[PDB]
Amino acid sequence: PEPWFFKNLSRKDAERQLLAPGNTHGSFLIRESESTAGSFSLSVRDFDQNQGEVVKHYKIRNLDNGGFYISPRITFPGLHELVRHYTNASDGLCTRLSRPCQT
Amino acid sequence: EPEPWFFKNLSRKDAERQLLAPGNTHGSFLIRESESTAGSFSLSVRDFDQNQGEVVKHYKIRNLDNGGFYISPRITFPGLHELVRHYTNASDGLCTRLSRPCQT
Repeated sequence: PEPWFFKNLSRKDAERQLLAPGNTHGSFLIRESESTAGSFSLSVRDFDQNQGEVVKHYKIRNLDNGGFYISPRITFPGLHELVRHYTNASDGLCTRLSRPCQT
Repeated sequence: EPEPWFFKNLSRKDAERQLLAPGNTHGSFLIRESESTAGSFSLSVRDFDQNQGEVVKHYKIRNLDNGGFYISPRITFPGLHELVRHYTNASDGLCTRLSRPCQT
């Protein structure tokens, strides 16, 4: 039910995908960790200097009550709330989440 | 001392890491030799595979006994430079044409 969720994607694949045409900085995705079902990671397209398109990755960590967080400073009931929060504020992220990875 | 496009101690894996790092665009490239077989070269070029996304294609550079190289049996060159020259100017069957060497 979410356009930015991929799951059966690898770190290297998140980038092959994210760095590909149709994506811009702010482009992002959340995926299922292959060795830890139920734990997730957020990957986002970022562009830096004397370099350019760079894909940044953040571990979404699981709470003991269900829930997630990248930064202990704020938690979210679900991935949905995490994505709503980050699109509306970078809040420690290389940048604000813009559109989902183009498939 | 090799040319800017040629990388000395480079594996396929490390070659890939180089090209996928920031700075490189499609057509960005490098030629490298085989770590376990002397005189065998390969071309690695940053590009994009529909149904995969951004990838590094690897082309096998074959040898003409007694002088010469070729990736395609339809086109041979007397030197590796003429190979890199041709492909910079004419994609000629590769993903696209070689542009700038892999910046590290």
